[PDB]
Amino acid sequence: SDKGLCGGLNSNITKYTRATLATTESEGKDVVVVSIGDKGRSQLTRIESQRYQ
Amino acid sequence: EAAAPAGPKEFTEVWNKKAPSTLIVPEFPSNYTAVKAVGEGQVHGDAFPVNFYTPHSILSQAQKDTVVLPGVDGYFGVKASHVPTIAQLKPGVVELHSGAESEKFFVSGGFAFVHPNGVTDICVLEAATLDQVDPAAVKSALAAASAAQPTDEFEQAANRAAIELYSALESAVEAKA
Amino acid sequence: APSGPFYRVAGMSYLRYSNICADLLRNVLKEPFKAKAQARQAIHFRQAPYVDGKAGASKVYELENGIPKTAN
Repeated sequence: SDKGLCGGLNSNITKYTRATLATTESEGKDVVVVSIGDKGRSQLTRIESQRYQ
Repeated sequence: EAAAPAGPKEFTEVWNKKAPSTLIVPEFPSNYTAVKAVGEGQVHGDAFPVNFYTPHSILSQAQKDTVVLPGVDGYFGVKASHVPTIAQLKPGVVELHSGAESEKFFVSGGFAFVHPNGVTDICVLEAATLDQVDPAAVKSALAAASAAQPTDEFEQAANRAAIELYSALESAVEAKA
Repeated sequence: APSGPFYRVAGMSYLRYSNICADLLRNVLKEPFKAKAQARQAIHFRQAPYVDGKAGASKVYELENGIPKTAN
């Protein structure tokens, strides 16, 4: 989302990101992390920032 | 050739070994549709399911008996047990017939799939019916589109798409029934 | 340099091409239905690259008439 009175919606898919970004991680996969919404760049940097573009 | 046995079912038991155990598995877009491609059936005779779609609309999802699609080779028609087909469409008129009644949507281009079970899946972006198109300002921009010919190949492609769209639109506002 | 249709050889993707043909259809709709098709035509977002992790440049889209016809 953009505004942040959602109630843990932007964080529940942030943990579901790395749950998906570690299952499909199997052979050293190049990953570009993209966030749509202003509440994604503030929470994906905390979890996975070096492969964030 | 298929060394990655993927799928929604196989993703479940692999995700239960890397994720924390507190989270249920993410859903997939396969779980929200029952109409498949190789699922045998889905014709029952003369009228077949036509899922004519749009990003902002679902224009028809009931069955028709023949669909006239405007392919890039030309207009073709789809009967019940048509051959499987991935057809890229020109700007043209999709004609839906279920019998004596016939609705004509003029579409902007966008693919139309005939799946092996006989379901037709027309997938266009802007699908206006011919009741809400004007025959006046189409040539007002088509004569404009037949004028601006630059050496810029990006705008040359968009002017080519400008020409063939209004050329087929005028040709399908002259000969109406 | 690309090998394909006329939009693809000219560098244009299919998404910008088919939206151009969607943009130009809406310009010749009837006015009881042309202005409501202008709602689904507007593009309002913004983007920013992230090369290092926290810093990046910016880009703002504030279009109300459709996808750009010229080169991006």
